[PDB]
Amino acid sequence: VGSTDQSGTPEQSTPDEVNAALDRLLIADALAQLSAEHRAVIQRSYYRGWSTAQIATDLGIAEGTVKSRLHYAVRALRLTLQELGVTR
Amino acid sequence: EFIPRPVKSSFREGLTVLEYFINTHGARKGLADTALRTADSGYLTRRLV
Amino acid sequence: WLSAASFQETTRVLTDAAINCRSDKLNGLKENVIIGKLIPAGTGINRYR
Amino acid sequence: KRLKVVAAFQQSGNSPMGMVLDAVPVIPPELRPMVQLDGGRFATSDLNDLYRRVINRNNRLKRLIDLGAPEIIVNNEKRMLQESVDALFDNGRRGRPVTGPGNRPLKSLSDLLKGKQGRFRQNLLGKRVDYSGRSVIVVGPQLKLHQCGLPKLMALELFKPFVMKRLVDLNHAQNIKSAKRMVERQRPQVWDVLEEVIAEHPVLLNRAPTLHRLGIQAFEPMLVEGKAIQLHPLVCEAFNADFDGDQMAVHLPLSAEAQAEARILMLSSNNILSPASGRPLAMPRLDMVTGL
Amino acid sequence: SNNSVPGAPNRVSFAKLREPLEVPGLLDVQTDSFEWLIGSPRWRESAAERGDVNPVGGLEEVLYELSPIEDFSGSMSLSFSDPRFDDVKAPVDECKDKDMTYAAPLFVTAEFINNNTGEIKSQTVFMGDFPMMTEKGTFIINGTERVVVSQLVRSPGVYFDETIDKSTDKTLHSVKVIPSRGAWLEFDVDKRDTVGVRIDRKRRQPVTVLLKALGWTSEQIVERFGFSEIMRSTLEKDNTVGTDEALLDIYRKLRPGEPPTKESAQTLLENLFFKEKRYDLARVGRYKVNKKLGLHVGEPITSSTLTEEDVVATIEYLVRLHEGQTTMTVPGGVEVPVETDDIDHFGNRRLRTVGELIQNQIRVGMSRMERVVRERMTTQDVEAITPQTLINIRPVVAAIKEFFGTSQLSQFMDQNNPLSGLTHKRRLSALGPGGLSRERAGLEVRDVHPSHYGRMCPIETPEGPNIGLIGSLSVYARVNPFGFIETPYRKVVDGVVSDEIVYLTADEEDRHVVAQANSPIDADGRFVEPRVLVRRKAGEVEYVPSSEVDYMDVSPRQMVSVATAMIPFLEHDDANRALMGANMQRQAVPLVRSEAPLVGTGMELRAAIDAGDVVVAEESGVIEEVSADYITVMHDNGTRRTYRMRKFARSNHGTCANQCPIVDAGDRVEAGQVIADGPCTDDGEMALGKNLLVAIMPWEGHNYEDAIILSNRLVEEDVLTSIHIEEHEIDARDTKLGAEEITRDIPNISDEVLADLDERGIVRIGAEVRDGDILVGKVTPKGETELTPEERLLRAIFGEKAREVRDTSLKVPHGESGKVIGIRVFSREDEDELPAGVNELVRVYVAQKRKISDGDKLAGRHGNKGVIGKILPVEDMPFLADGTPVDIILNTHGVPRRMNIGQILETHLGWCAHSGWKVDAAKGVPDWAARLPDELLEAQPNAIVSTPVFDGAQEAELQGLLSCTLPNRDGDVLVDADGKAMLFDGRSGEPFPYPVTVGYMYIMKLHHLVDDKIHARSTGPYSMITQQPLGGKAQFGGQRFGEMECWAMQAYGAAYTLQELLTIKSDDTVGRVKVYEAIVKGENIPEPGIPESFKVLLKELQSLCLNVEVLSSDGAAIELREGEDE
Amino acid sequence: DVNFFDELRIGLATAEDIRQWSYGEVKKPETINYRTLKPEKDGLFCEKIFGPTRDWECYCGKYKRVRFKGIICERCGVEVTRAKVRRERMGHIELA
RNA sequence: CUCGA
DNA sequence: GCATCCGTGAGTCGAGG
DNA sequence: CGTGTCAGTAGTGTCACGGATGC
Ligand SMILES: [Zn+2]
Repeated sequence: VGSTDQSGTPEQSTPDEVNAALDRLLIADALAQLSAEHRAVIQRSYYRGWSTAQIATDLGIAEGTVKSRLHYAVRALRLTLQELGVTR
Repeated sequence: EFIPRPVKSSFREGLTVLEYFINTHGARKGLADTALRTADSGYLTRRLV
Repeated sequence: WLSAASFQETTRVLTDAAINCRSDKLNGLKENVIIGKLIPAGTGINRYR
Repeated sequence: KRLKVVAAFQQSGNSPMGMVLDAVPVIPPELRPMVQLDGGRFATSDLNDLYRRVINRNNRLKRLIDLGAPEIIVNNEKRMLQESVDALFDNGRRGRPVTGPGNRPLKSLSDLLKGKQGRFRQNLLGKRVDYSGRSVIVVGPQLKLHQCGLPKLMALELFKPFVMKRLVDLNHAQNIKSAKRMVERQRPQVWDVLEEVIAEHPVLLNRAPTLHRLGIQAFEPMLVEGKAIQLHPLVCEAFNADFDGDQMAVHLPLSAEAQAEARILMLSSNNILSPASGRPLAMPRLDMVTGL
Repeated sequence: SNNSVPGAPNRVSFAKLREPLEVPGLLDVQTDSFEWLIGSPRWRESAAERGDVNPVGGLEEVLYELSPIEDFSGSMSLSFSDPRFDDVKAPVDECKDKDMTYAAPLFVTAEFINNNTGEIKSQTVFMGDFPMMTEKGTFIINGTERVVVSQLVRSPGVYFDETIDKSTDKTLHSVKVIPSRGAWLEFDVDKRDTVGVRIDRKRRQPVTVLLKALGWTSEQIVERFGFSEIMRSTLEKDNTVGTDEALLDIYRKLRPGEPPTKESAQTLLENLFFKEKRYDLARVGRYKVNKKLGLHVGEPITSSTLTEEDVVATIEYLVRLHEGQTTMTVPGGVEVPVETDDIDHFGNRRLRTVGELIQNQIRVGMSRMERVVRERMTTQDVEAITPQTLINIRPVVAAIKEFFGTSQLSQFMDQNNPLSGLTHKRRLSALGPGGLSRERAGLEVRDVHPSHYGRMCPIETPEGPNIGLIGSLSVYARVNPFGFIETPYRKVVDGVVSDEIVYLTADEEDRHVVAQANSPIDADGRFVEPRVLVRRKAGEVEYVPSSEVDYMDVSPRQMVSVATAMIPFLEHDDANRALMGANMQRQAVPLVRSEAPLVGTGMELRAAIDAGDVVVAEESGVIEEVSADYITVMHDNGTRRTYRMRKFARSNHGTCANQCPIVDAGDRVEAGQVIADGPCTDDGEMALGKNLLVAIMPWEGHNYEDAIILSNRLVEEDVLTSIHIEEHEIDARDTKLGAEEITRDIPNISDEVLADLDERGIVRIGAEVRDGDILVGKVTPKGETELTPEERLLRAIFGEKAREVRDTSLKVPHGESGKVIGIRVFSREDEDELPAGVNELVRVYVAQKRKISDGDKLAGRHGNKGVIGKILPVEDMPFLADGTPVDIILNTHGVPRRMNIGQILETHLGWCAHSGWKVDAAKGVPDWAARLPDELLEAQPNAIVSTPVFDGAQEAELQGLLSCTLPNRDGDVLVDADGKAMLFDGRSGEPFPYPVTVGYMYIMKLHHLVDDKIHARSTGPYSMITQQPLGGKAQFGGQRFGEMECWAMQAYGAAYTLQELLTIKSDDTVGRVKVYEAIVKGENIPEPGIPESFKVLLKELQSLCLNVEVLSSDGAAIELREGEDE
Repeated sequence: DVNFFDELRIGLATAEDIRQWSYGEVKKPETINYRTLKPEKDGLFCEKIFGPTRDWECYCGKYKRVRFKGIICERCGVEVTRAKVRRERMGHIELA
């Protein structure tokens, strides 16, 4: 039916990264206010996407230790974000 | 070339029907060639650039 | 050949460029404009930069 | 002229055999994208139909070679593969071009580089830029020669990230995220903040056609109500700008070097004379000369 | 009085010349063409009194040309007859609402004739839903009113050209035989004194090769062309000889690659030029040949085909023209001059209207079905065949669908104001299929031709790249069934003007001489001067005896278009500003309330009625019930007809189309009278603007070269306030992970933004919405594998599970604000047929009330345009002696340059209409008012007047009216006989040192408002391929820093500003994001990177077998975050 | 990626250079599947050749997470990086 | 395609 | 050795389809 | 899977200028 070279076809667009850049900046600020253990666990679970046992194998710690560090560090980030007015 | 008959009336007086019709000949082609003359002008300009 | 291919006869310049295997020293206004360098003119020359 | 061609292949060390191809490269798909349409159907670049026709005829030639088909079919097939690659690289160069649906000539790979619509002139010599706007121009006699009046609504979006920065500094907004929502919603605090932002931050005004360098000049922005751009009456000669519906573009220099180039090199008050003749341009020209 | 025929308001005309013929139907061009196409009873009765015997409609003509269909044997036959239509499928407004096509089903009678079985089965076969033309002269395709534009094409016939050679500098000649359909044939004499012929663009054969192939002996050729030495040199320099030799020579150049048989070329050389299958000269094409060659000029037009005699007479016409001959008679033919043709002359340039343009597409669609018929005959059995089985209507309806859907002549209707719509329907376009390409049109096709007098307007035409290619039909002009444009003239018997009026074509006009409309004429009819200004063939104007005038013009405005005829004092404006005045009148915006102009021309009445945006009474009667919703008329016979008002409807261009009743309850109204008027209409007249009090003076520089100063009264009293309506639309589809649903529940949105929504997620009627407000709340399910690492962490640190949907709601675009006036919902669940893959569709209509703003573009009727530079308070405005402030301050400098004195004369007459006048009746009628009608000697304040084009008020009478202007309520005359008045500076109080010209001028609000034309962008969407910002305001894109603008940066030496524009501010993928972070962080602007567009250029040069590499200073090639594998 | 590199060299592309660039041959003439929107294997949009449609998402659907970064899938032959590679990975047609 | 400078 | 014919180029920006 | 009474183009009003192409 259509050809992109042919007129009358809308060109593909990509939105700006403003909202993503601002979220990344706020995440980086709340990340700096975390302990080296908690920061090096959320950056290995969400930034590197590993499994719970993968981070446990890397850091040389227990399985539940990674579960507990992630469980608190998440709430610690929610504390810092809600203290700065980040929308739920 | 100029028409062997001039537009004797002034715009204050008011041109006749035929005087107006013969005036539009040069008026339209005056606007018509201005687009082509600007095209060759901008073409010579970007060659000089 | 980059300043020429953007002027006129794009295919005619690109053919002779690949045949002669010409290498372009990116030191010119039109070239640095394309690649994003500071133009070697005005505030872009090494004296003021 | 024959030596001109032969000597190049001799000295350079590249064989002339490259003029005959055994394999043709395929441009990555995102440069020949196929988009979906709101009617359910699809639409692909003409390069895909040219690549598809080369693939179709090359696979049929592989069938004829395997089957031992008569030399008349194989040779007449090899001819069509030549015309297909010729269409992929430069359709229409030899003979009549490969028409698509509706007798439209398909755009070849070389068509992406040719002329005003080519890659060089359309996307390299000139580009579309962020931090810019456009509106109708209106004469402003009260303005000084180094000043221009731009609408408040234009300045807010033009200085949006700077406004968000000051909204979070003065604690009108908790975080930069809500500061963005405040500018998008136009909370009344931004108009007091925006005045602090545009202070002595020059902007560039432009009216096409940009014939000479004074077709773009720098000005000091002044927050004015309304939706029109207020231009100084003396720079009207440089822009060749009358006020019968004209529009001008505004560009905001961001870096410190760019603002300095506008403050010193491009300021309207520092460019009174014509660079072509040395005689002034920002002088009484119409009503002003009659008044004097 | 002016136009005392429908019951209109009494506008008093400054008319010294009577109107012999009243303006025809301005919509006849679109109407009559379509009535002939479908063979309506009105067209048939019109042709009946026209003298026609057995007339045939366009559809009947297609069916007769097609019938019959036969195979090679003749054992099977199919025929068609009796085309008829059932009632229309859906009303006009229902099609606009549901986005369908206005059409009526077409029935025909088809039958199969079997010669080998002797029996026939006849029945009725439905052909297809046929698009119907509305009463307003428009079609409705998918709910949008479109206009089929009449096309100017080269008429069929034989045409001759006198070209000058480039190298030898000798006068050459060429011939073209352009058929109405089929292959082309062009003879020519090159610079070597030899004659040749190109057949269907193919190779140029010697002219005797064609003569030998037709069966002409080499002796009879010398007998016919012996009087010229250039033909003796042609038969001598000829290569091959023989009847069966040159016939194969033509075969191998026309159809290469095929075995040449003496009868395979004998077959095509008969079918390509002499069989009605693959060649046809229309009745006009045959007639144009029978006149150009001077043969069969008496025989009834029965030959629909080219003949061999015509080919010989054409070569005879050419060879005589080459060697200076000026006269020729074909053997057995009438005498005819030997000359070259203009091809721009309106006798050789033909206009095809709506019916023909549709008929040709029907003809092509029928031919595609005919091939299906012949194929279905030889496949199916010869006894179970019915007309239903042989007919596949798919290519037929798809051919008319292809036409109305995609065509340069099927155009999106201009709907700024009623005048723009009427002008668009009367447009004559040279562009399009069969006409010419814009690249293939020189400065000769576009300029004015002397045959355009009274046929196409020499003023109304765009000034852009389409100048000359698009014209407007003259007022009194019409189209004959041949395709040429006729214009009426007054037949002068023996130097005596007669009321007998006859329409003449272009070449018919050249065979006579006509007198100018404003000729001094005796009350009996005899010309006052022996010598009168007379137009002659080839555009010659000269005096000539009164006993030589054959005809004369009907009206002075006979040469201008309807919009051009609406400019008062047009004879005092140059053609440049007059063009802009007519082009900008079509750009006027329908205001909230409309005022008819004080200074008019009389054309405003008929232009408004014929436009079709008012409501005229069909039959005489009384008003039974009147409401803002509908008007009911009780006829004399007893029947009732109710007209429904179109209230606050969006036009094609966002303007407000709003009709309002005029009559009240119990008002006797005649037939054809305006009972209600729509946009830009006041009491039935075109009200494109308002009457504003104007002062001609510079004012503190705020009106500096074409700038305009306005009184704030125009804002407080909604004088230049207009209504604008925008259409917003969104749909809920089926996606890969579920289905988009329209719901009020939107993730992470407060109950405050959703407060203006109902329970469905739709904004409620009446709610005022700014930009960014939610109109339709739609959510789309997004997959888990599509989440950002930060977004998945942000989802974990907020505990909000089950939010697998994202926000894709319909929000208000930047720059929009107004009241929601209407909602339309379409749901697949509720039997509404949506495109496959859609579950819900919502359309929201938002209306804004736009007051006049700073920068809004105003203009007059004389091409005097300008933007609003300053709107001062009412007290700041210079006010007259009695305190009434002026409304608009126009600069004086922009008046004597443009040569548009009409605005000055309108200002004078505008005040005289505002105040009134009384001529001194004592001691007789003064010497300046002797020519004025007695109705003009006394005028009341706010009187309406007409200044017809090339007639109307003269400066002697206008000067006399200023001397007797009526006093105000206090009894004081504010303006002087000069037309100037004493003004007071509202800012200081001191009176202005000199009197200033003050009056009333008609100003129009053009559709160029800052509310639309303002735009700005920090960041936003980027084009996916080039990674550069989008274009256009609607796409929220940035401005384009073009090639010339980069030269300006380099001329300044602003290197860093140039690098900044071309990198971080454009297509630097990582630079733009780090710049935005550096701004919100308060850091410094980082260093620009490499443009992504340059990466694409390299990757494209690679696809062209070019090994491009970037080398460092040492010489090693460096990659760009990529590698290469094999 | 600094912005100072002196020369930009152009030359004839050997048929062997075309293979050095190409991440695989485009055998079939098909484009995609007009239901699943998944590109057909060895087609003009093959993910084994040019790259994944979505980031870290393969064709056969076995590897959809980021933890398997850089794995060449054995069942569909697609690498697992971002779709940015679909703007720079070249293909080629081997002529008979 | 159509229009604005 | 020269007339022919092919290929090259033909202002900038903006708005709605 | 196999196919078979002839089965016949689209589209047609730019131009200046230089130099390789061609009888
Ligand atoms: Zn896989």
